[PDB]
Amino acid sequence: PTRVSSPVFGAT
Amino acid sequence: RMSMVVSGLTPEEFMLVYKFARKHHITLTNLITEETTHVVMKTDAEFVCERTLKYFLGIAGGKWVVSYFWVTQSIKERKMLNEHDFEVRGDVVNGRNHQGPKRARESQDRKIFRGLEICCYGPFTNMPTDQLEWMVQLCGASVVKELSSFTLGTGVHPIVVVQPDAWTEDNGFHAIGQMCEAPVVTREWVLDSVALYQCQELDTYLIPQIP
Ligand SMILES: [Co+2]
Repeated sequence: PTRVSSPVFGAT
Repeated sequence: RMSMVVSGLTPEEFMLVYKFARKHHITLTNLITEETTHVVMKTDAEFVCERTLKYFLGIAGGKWVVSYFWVTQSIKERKMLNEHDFEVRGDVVNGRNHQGPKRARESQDRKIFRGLEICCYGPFTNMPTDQLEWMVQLCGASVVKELSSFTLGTGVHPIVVVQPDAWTEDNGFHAIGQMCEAPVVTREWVLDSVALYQCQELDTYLIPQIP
């Protein structure tokens, strides 16, 4: 887990 | 007629895509629009990316959703490779091999939300409502703005979409049945549907409604 640019939409 | 955007790339990665776009006379932008024809995802060795807003919207709009590998290889090989060979195949949430991008790329008639009528009963994180609405629209829903503005009558099925844990003083998102005659799904219903480019069934997304 990090996040490099745009928001991410993950595990429900 | 090529415009593209990128997702989940670092600045160094963006630059290659730039250098690449410069070479092949491709327009490159920050924001996805209808004119975008390509979306470049950071993926792993076998074309599985994370789920981003652009991911969604590039599937929704039947666009080329391709691996960043499309880029690094076309560079490595000093020519523009073919998109079909780099088409993202899955994501970390919806499965590695589902091929939403492909499904959607082809099925621009058989459009997953045909004759549905959706309402994004705000608020949402990380996503303006109107993007969610644009998303369902590219997928062939029509957007109702207001719980009462549903167009009941013959044939046309309504859906209220919400994001439960986006609420302040919550459980108000349980009181929606008392305001009309529609199923109430989580946003995950839209996101998974769109990922898979295949209308999911509400069952596992249905929020239960207080009469
Ligand atoms: Co029906």
